[PDB]
Amino acid sequence: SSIPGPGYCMGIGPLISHGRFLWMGIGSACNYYNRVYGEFMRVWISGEETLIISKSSSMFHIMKHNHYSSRFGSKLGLQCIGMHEKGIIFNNNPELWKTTRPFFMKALSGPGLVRMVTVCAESLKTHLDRLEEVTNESGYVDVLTLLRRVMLDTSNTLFLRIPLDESAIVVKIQGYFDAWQALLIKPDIFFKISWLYKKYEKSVKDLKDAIEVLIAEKRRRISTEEKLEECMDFATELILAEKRGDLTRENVNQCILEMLIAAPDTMSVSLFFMLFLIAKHPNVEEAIIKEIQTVIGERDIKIDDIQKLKVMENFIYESMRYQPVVDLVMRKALEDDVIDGYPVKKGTNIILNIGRMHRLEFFPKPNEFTLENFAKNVPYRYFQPFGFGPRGCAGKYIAMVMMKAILVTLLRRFHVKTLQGQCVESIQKIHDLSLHPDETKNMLEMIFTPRN
Ligand code: HEM
Ligand SMILES: C[C@]12CCC(=O)C=C1CC[C@@H]1[C@@H]2CC[C@]2(C)C(=O)CC[C@@H]12
Repeated sequence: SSIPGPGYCMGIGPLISHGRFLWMGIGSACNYYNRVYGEFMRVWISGEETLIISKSSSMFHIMKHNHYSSRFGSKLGLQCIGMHEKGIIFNNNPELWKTTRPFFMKALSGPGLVRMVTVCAESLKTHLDRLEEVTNESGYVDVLTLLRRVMLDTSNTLFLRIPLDESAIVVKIQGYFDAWQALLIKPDIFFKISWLYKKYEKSVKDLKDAIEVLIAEKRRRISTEEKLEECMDFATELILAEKRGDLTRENVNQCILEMLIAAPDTMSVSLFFMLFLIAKHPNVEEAIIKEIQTVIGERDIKIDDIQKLKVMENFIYESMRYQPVVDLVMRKALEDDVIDGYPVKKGTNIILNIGRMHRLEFFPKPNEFTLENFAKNVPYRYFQPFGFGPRGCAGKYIAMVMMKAILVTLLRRFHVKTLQGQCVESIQKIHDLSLHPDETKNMLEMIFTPRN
């Protein structure tokens, strides 16, 4: 088969598509192009031919194989934010990615994943006793900020554990994400004219500088430590590899940065959407509270509990299915291949539109929010909210643990009301790199009223 998608009008086809991405935002552009042309189609971002694909088979093929274990984006943009061949998230150097990832993978599983369940709970508790920091005169909680703060505190105390300005760093993290999102697929042209990106350049510097203070402190503590054997966090593992020959300081410093931002960027917005769903679906809220009573009572949440929380698990999966945050995944072809029908040369970019695929493929009632969609054990080849394979989400296991931990410990204690008729559907969303609330609008607050 030849490849569907708009005409290559001898060099105008690329400019409209890229412009459309820049104009619409990556997510809505992908959805537009999949709705117009096929669920497997071609488009251009800068030069590079870039496939936008929603077919479950292609998704599976692509994520399954090692020769798609790269992403893509502006080299000038990635350099600007420090992800060019440095971290893991947008580190597209295969060998350098290959050696860095294992650090992330160790820290996000085994004993750290077990520690996480109580670290996550204790963090939320402490922030729920300080609700004055987040609540209005009219009782409106800034949930986004609350969640971002506990997610940061959580990440810090598990992976780095240096004291920090929670409030300031959360703002800086948002600044960094905005920049990352802004520059990821900007054309080279953009980067010449400098009163168009210094804005972003400074947001990056602010976060990078703030984190350099913390890693500096962390460096001192490691050098003057007695029991080096006993207390081995992520940041330390990295720093010790730098002290062997294995890693660059620059690379370490980005990995630490990338681990701290991860949860605040994605969990906060995911749980935000999950709370608006619980607010407007009392049928499900009871099922969850019932389950929590059966399973936990008023014992502290414990690792053994999380497997048992089956209803909440389905709620999480359906929330992510129905109203995602990470609705699309950027990959790159490292070797030539035939993919379903069509041929894909190496260097071809790929945007897997997993958000669309979860409304087209396996599910009984795809366009409404119901736990009926997860009544029958869903095969992992029809529902990848995290991705899988050699470059799937490194947080995928611990993320589910963390989301259960915070939902339990919040709902345990509080009923959650949304303002007005507001719901996930009526919230106005930006749909660019991720899918998140447009925070220049308002009515995004909630009300926490107790229980018993
Ligand atoms: C609701 C929460 C989350 C969702 C939905 C999510 C989703 C994803 C997805 C779809 C990817 C792309 C994987 C692929 O290309 O196949 C990804 C990558 C990644 N996620 Fe997450 N994630 C979440 C939370 C987290 C957390 C909490 C962490 C770390 C603490 C994390 C760390 C990462 C990293 C490091 C990668 C890059 C892996 C690589 O490129 O090698 N994620 N995530
Ligand atoms: C989950 C994630 C990482 C941790 C973080 O801090 C923020 C995000 C949101 C954007 C995700 C990204 C991982 C890679 C993703 C899936 C892509 O290939 C396109 C969008 C992007």
